[PDB]
Amino acid sequence: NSLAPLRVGILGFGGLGQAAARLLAPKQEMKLVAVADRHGYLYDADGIDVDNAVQAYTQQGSVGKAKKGQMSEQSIEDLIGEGEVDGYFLALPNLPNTFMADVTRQFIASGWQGVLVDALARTSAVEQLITLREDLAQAGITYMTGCGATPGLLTAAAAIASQSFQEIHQVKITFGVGIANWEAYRATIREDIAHMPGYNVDKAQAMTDAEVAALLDQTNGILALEDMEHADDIMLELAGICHRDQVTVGGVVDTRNPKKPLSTHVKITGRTFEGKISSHTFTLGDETSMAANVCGPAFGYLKAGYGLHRQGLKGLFTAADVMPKFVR
Amino acid sequence: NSLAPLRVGILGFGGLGQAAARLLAPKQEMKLVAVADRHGYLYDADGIDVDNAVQAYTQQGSVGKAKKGQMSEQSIEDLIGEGEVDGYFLALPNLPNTFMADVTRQFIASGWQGVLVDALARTSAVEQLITLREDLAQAGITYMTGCGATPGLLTAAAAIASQSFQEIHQVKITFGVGIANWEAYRATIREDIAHMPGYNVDKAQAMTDAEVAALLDQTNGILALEDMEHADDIMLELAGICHRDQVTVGGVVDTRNPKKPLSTHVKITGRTFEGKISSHTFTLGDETSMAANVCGPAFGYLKAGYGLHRQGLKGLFTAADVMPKFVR
Ligand SMILES: C[C@H](N)[C@@H](CCCCCC(=O)O)CC(=O)O
Ligand SMILES: C[C@H](N)[C@@H](CCCCCC(=O)O)CC(=O)O
Repeated sequence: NSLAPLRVGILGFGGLGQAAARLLAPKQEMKLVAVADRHGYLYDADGIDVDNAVQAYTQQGSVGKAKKGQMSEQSIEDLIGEGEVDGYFLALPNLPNTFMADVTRQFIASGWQGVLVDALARTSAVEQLITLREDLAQAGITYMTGCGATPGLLTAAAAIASQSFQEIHQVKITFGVGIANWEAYRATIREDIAHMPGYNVDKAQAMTDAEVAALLDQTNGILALEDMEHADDIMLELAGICHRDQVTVGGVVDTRNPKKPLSTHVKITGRTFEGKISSHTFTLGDETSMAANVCGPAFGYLKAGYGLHRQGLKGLFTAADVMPKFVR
Repeated sequence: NSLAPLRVGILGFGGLGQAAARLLAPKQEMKLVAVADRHGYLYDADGIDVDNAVQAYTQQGSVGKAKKGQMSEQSIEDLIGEGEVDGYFLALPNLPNTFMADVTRQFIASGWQGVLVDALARTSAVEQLITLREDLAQAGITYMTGCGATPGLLTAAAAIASQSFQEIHQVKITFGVGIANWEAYRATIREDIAHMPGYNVDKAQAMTDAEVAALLDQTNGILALEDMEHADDIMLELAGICHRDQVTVGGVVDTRNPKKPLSTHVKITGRTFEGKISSHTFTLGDETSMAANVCGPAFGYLKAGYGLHRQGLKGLFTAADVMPKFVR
């Protein structure tokens, strides 16, 4: 596959998409050929120049401003029809809550076939993609949903851990995030503030940077989120592991420190066939960033998705359903 | 599937096979219809009476002595041709080191198609099954190898954990086992003593219970095993995650205490795309027995294997390659 690498694209070029591009750079079996943001796109069948695209984006507002870039207010539509791309990572803020589904309906409408991957967080966003299962399948698209850190990595770990038990009692995810680069987080931070007490997507999305800084001042830069609406729950339910109500997700983001404020882990509790109650724990290393734990799994699921696609398996899959494949 | 459960069988009815039978009892989507040991077999398309089979085995030396049992010195051959069985768990001591492969060659020769699962430990035993890949595929058999605790559960956890990293440095497995029931462990204990310093399969297999008790007396019932030949290594290599030399397996079995002498875990170390070195850790609950952590995953892989089989996917798969499916 070093002779014929998987040709991939990234939609959305905020902090996560940019990290995704950097992660792809040293891969030999995967090549980044396509990036789109809201106001432009960049295609390069020979492989994207990541430094140039990042410069363009951060200094001129869009990758359409990069060498070989194209400005466009229909960048996704234009990009889909421009290039030979085997799969895309949808690194798109789900703002509003319908956006990911709407982008997916454009892939469907386009006639394009291949693999799509997302790192959606919200159960209700994942439910919108579930409504599209047959449309995806009929379109010839293998869609990998919730394939980030959580849902994703931690969800798959819980699916594996569950095999020791006759019955599952609880899957509890606690995450920590330290923000190293403010620019890389603003434009997703409202997605998180929406999980705050007395907030929601519409309210958070409409906040000014002034109002955000004010909220953060109160809690010293810390967003402690409990019992989040998080698609891990329906994913583990669709995989037959447990009911969604037995899955709980919470976490802490420290907007003022690059160090994780706590060690991310998932605890899986259940009863074994011998009637013993016990828990497995999967814990992430403190020096693995949000970016690595989201984008790493995302492309491992893209690779896995492609394997499925190449076997004629189309439709919607979750992180809980298949083994991601290590990308080299 | 409660109307048409997967009909499964177990070959070998020492401690692990017996535990496997008990684990299957409450399942509604999987039904134990077939058990064989060296000197007899038991088939019952309506579902095995586990208490009766265990009584027969432990009190009369074979399940062939159970109500509906048949004595036979070709029990595997006879069983394969007797019943409608969708998949078998091969709960067989690999003694000698060629035995599992030889049983597998009988399934091949028989014309039977379906799923086979094992919980093999040794790299060299797994390599013998790798030589049979095409024979398996041509025979219409989906073979799931190394699908126990380690290899198996812990190997799959390492495969998932690896997705955060650009390069893997080390996968380190440390296991603990407390023996609760001596009868349930003797007849596999020689497999472990073979990993001892200054021992091997042939030497260990030829030891008398006298000589075993003597060895154990020296170390107070404790078998501390380091750098074991363990198939986790080639499995993670075949899945493209790391070289076999970066996988190390050790553990402790306490023959004199039902409590685990240490907490079983796997530590996965690597470098992320940002150049940070870090480790994830997956730890098992102390009250999850060897039996639960081996047999639970084994049947989850059988179920997964069947899914593959039903899609026309035949040949050899490892725990590292696919997501096991929770059996209810
Ligand atoms: C709050 C985040 N946006 C996200 C979780 C990131 C988990 C990272 C795990 C780690 O790197 O340890 C959850 C969310 O967006 O709801
Ligand atoms: C020594 C064992 N036979 C076996 C490991 C059992 C791991 C159980 C894990 C747990 O229950 O914590 C390894 C071996 O046989 O080589």
